[PDB]
Amino acid sequence: AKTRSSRAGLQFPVGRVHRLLRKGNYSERVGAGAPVYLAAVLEYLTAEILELAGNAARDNKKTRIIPRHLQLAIRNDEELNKLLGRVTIAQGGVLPNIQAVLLPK
Amino acid sequence: TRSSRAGLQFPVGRVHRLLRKGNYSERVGAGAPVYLAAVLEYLTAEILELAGNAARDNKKTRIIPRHLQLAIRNDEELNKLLGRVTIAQGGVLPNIQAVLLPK
Amino acid sequence: RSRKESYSVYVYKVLKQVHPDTGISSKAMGIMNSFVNDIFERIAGEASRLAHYNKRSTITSREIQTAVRLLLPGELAKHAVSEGTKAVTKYTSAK
Amino acid sequence: RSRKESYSVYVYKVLKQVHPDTGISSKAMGIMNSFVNDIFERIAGEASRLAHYNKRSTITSREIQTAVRLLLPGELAKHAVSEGTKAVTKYTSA
Amino acid sequence: KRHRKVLRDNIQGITKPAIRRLARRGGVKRISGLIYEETRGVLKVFLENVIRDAVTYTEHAKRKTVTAMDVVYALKRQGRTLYGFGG
Amino acid sequence: NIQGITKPAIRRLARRGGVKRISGLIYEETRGVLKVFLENVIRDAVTYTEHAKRKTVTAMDVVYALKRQGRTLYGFGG
Amino acid sequence: RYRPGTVALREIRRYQKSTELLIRKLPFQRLVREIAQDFKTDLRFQSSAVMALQEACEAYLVGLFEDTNLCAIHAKRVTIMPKDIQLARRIRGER
Amino acid sequence: RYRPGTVALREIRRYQKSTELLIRKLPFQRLVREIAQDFKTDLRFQSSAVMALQEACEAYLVGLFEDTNLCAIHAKRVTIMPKDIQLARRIRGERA
DNA sequence: ATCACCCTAACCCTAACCCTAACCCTAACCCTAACCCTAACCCTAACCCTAACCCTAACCCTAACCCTAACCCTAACCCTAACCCTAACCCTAACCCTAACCCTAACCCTAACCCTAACCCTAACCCTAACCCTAACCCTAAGAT
DNA sequence: ATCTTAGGGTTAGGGTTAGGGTTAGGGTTAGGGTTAGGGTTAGGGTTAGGGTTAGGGTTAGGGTTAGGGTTAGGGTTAGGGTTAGGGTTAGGGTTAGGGTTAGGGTTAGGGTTAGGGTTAGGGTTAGGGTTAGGGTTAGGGTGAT
Ligand SMILES: [Mn+2]
Ligand SMILES: [Mn+2]
Ligand SMILES: [Mn+2]
Ligand SMILES: [Mn+2]
Repeated sequence: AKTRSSRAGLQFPVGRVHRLLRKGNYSERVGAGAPVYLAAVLEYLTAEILELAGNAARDNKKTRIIPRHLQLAIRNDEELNKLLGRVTIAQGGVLPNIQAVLLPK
Repeated sequence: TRSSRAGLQFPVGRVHRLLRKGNYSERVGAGAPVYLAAVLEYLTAEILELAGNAARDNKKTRIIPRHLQLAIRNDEELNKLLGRVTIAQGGVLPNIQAVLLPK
Repeated sequence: RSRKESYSVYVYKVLKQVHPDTGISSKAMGIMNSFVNDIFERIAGEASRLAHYNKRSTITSREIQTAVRLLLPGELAKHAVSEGTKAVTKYTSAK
Repeated sequence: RSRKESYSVYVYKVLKQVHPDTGISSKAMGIMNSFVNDIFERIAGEASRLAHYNKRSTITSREIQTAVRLLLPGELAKHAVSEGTKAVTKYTSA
Repeated sequence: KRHRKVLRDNIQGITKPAIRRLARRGGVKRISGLIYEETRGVLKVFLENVIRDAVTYTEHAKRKTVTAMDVVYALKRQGRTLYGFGG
Repeated sequence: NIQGITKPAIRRLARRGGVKRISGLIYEETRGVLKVFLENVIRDAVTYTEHAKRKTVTAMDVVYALKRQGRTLYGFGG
Repeated sequence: RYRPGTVALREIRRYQKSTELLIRKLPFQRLVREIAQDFKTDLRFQSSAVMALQEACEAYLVGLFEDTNLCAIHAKRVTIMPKDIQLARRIRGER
Repeated sequence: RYRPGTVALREIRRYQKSTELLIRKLPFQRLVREIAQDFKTDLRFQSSAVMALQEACEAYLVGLFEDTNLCAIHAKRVTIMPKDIQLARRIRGERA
């Protein structure tokens, strides 16, 4: 192996993450393991989002993930909905939900 | 002192040390701690003013947290600035909803 | 033990200046110190981001300025910007 | 002009590992990059404060881990800490 | 090379049908007549707050042009973090 | 111990909240809401205590937890 | 002729199922320049800066109409009133 | 004998003009240690750490009873119900 | 509870536009060596937490009573949905130009590094006035005649 | 409203605690002077926003019928509220132990600095597929007979 991402078994860039931490004004020094752990967490969460969104793309009969799919995936997972609870997905739309009280008799 | 040079009670010296130590930027301007110490001192003066007045109103000489609370929540702008803050031992402002008031 | 900082000395000075015949409780001073620290962080952090956004390596009075404009209220920001500009000008006058 | 960074290359890689027959729109990728940047700053900032509170100059994997523990939902945090500890261990091996 | 047009009463551009559509996505079955002017009041406050902060950023940058990032930075400040327009 | 936060202690909190009349189901609901509030704050405080490699939960750990929860407290150290 | 509430329920399903912006783009861009210019003159807007604002506004408003409807339903009503928008904004801490 | 709603209005005035804590300190400290042990065993608490928590709880709860009452009044009621606490918590974004 | 008609969903394919695989070249990450201050060990002070005792007394709970608020049902009005059509004004693809942004070359002063120096502020003590605690007092509505 | 009734703020007395005036010296901040680069200069490219022309068709504005939901009423049930008196449990008052947090010193090594090296990925162009938009298709559920 040669990239730091290769050594940690990650798709996400350990190299970049380290640079962004140092150049981001977070602390005097950055540990060797910190960008590795962070790149890993960022990669895990993007895999989790892409998983549910790709699944929603597949239901809406589409081949490509559009923001609607990311919205349906986010707002249908309890934990992603909490994590992104005060975030707006541009072109996401809403989840379909009519209040049962409004429904006809 | 730098506080003497800027005509401030608040510490320009300390503010400068806390800014570079605090991991906000690689460098800090000569004017930044002066301007900040000034703003911090102004806001301290604004609170102490209204609170001291509320302490005066309560037949009291010493400002207690209740006074700070009455001063904060009675000013529209301090209430906004400290809207998601809790003054320990502050209590609430007296307010009964008119709908609840007797006939 | 180990040294503990505080804005106690200054809050008392500013108090002596506004209400020369008024005092402050241990807890009320606690709240005053908590207040100074919160607003210090609020402004310092906003200024930290401003410099960063604009690819500028230093926090200047200009970063403090617009942070105050962003964080302070309609009229408090008006007076805080005045008191700040006043302090800097006076400081630049005195070497 | 001046060069612009992105997580585009990696988001596409992580998409192909997960759903190898699914694509991503220009805007959906925009949202993905916005997502990576938000969580990077949420974790990096929390870790920045942790090191600060504890009078430490460095942000280590230990600061990243408790930041994750603080910011992530129970089970996402559980897996992210696993995923992270795994990467560090593998890195220390290589 | 010369003078622009005066801008006035543009909140009336947010029409009753456009406000209905927003209420329908919000899952609203029936809308009072007073809602339309009230939504206009609330929308104006929302924009004043966001644009004020965005323009404060534009100004700090020593720019005349309000960028997507200035709007993005303003919304994050307002606690209304937006995905898709950079950042 | 959740039943330690009594019906009269809960009524007092509703009076400061300016409540004229209280339903019977309110007491068990306030109990539910208070437990969630404490779980959330103490969880985060203990996470800080743990990071510090400490056994003792300090005022600051509670202060840091509240700031995170967006319920900043004035008067306990930070 | 459809019964009152039928086209209404159909409309909810229509717009809930989509993402397209619901305010017209030019009327909205005018409101933006109006409000902006009447805070600072000679301002320019990147096309996307306005789009970012419109996305934000509509997301805000739709989520407000959600809480508003919850308030109208709370009061055993079906139709939203200003007092519902007001209560949602009060509890939201917008005041 | 006072009319229904008189001692109640008097109580609001009493506690509204007061700052003292309304939950008893020892029952509260027990709840804190209980919840904490369910998180990490053999934990210690600084006296002030518990006080910081109590101040936080009571401040939270009183402000919740404010929004709750606003909801009760909205529904043309005088008396607070679980559905009011629930709506306050939903709009506050604590609940779904 | 049957039939009519408006709707969306969904088939067809033609249609364009945006995706993603190609190119390559620029620029960031990577390797290496010597660098140092941090954070690691170590011992062990002096802090404060928990643990266990007592005394009522402020405070909680059960179980006295009846007030009036919440809820259902009804039937009053009238607010607000649904539908039609005319004409504005938005959307559309164009056109153009110049202010506005920002690259990237040159320069200097601002900012940080260092050390030692005065000088401010913390930790500590101790006094005393402000505030607290109690009992008697007038004001002030509260509920029933 | 006018009659008795409670209670809470008011006055004054004299106790207790913790504000704030005070001591010293520790460590912070300041004035010395060197060093380096970030950021202020003026300049040009060059992107791109604002303004204009153009058209046509969606989308809006406005008034019209009437459903049907909103809100007044009265009249039912019971749920919380006042008050009371027994009595659990809370709050200080005041002990001791010893695990805990941690000051502080010694030392190693992780994290930084450096410039050359090269590989990854940003920005370029471009062929083809996924999506879009216009044509009818049938069933679907709606609301009048
Ligand atoms: Mn009806
Ligand atoms: Mn009952
Ligand atoms: Mn190394
Ligand atoms: Mn690319």
